[PDB]
Amino acid sequence: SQTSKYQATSVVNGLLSNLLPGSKAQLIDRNLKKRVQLQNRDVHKIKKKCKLVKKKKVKKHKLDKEQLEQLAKHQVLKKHQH
Amino acid sequence: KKKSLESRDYYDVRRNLRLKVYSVLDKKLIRNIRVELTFSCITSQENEEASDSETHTTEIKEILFKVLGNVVDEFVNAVLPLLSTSTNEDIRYHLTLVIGSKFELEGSEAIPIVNNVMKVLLDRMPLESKSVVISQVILNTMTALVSKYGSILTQALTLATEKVSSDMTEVKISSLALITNCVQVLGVKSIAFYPKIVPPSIKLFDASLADSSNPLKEQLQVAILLLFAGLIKRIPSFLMSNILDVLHVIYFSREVDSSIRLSVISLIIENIDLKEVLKVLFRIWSTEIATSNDTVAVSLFLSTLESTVENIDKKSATSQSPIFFKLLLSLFEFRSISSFDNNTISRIEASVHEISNSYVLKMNDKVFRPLF
RNA sequence: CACUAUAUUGCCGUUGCAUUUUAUGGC
Repeated sequence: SQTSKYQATSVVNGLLSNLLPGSKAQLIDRNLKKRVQLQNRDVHKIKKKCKLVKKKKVKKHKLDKEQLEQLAKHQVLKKHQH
Repeated sequence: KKKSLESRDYYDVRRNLRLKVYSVLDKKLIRNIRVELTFSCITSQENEEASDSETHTTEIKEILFKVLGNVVDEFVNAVLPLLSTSTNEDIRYHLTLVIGSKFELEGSEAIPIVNNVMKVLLDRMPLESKSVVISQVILNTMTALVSKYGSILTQALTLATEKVSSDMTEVKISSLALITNCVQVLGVKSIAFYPKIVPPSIKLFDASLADSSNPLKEQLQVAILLLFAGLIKRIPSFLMSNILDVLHVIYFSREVDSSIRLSVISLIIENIDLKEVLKVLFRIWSTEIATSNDTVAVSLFLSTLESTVENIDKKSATSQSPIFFKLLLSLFEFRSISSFDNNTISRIEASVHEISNSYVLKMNDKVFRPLF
């Protein structure tokens, strides 16, 4: 429930700086060895994408609130000069 | 809203709340503000009664959204003197789950507001100690605040997380305090609280080894591995000789997923001890990482060898060459000792022969004559 | 080759089980 949701939230917050996804044992060993080759990923690029998205939402909220404060200053100067 | 709550159709009340949200959603209250303490307390009592009535679910969420929009200066100054005045723990937990989301959307200008509210949140975390849900919510909120950003507040939050981690002995509280210690280690990687990684290994890794299916090891061991890797990534040379228990936990972490464990091993490989890994891998290769025989650390032992054999071997490895060929002899000798899945043993022997060929290419002419 | 051994149709309409089974007609 909420415990599992907060646990997954803290896990994803910890792994946000990890950027990872989420019996034929010779095949398992070879797959785990080739996963070291596949581990040369574009995690810096996807982190730049997420950071630019966060910067975009931050600039959007800051510009909207600053325009709201400008309208507040216009209304307060209007009600003052009245 | 309190009159409707003291009265309590339900869909009629939900339509009344949705009409209230569509009527109220502001800048009128902002132009009234910019008396003021009375307006803060009035909107705070309005929000507290709103959460007491709403703690048609989307209509209640829209009503709470209008209340949070009209009532993070206002959201911080309302709860800063009313974090104790929020009476019920359910209303307190809902207010804490809303306050972090409303606060961590915009920042980087007003540091001192959070820097003087962090002591208040840490005192609310120390006072509300018998409410584990509020404790974990305060842990997540303080970790997000330290990721957003104060030395006294940093030390207070770090000490509260260390006390919530060392004597935790509870699954969710320990996992939440480990995240707070991890985010504090990312923010202020202080040498103080030295009893941090030595407590985390022998506490959490041994607890995850003792609890097989009772506790959430899929929620515990991954965060334990991320904390153990982040501590050594922050303080590199402070754990340049204490890396063996970290590698043991990251290798024998059967609860940790494959890509997460491989990424943690790669981070520990590109981390500290560029020469002191050859004196470190031999004890695990002898005793620890070769007695499992359940493929888990068997996939990673040759990878941990190949990391220092193909990314770190140098003149320091030529100076420490005796333990290198010693580990090569032990690996080439342990083939019949690894008495399970002989085709995979031949695959691991091929990998050991390739890593031994890389080590022989790294070893020079005079350095390997007694080794010959 | 020796191993390791991993445990009816692109869509739509059908006989028929003591899940398969089975031959039809729309793109």
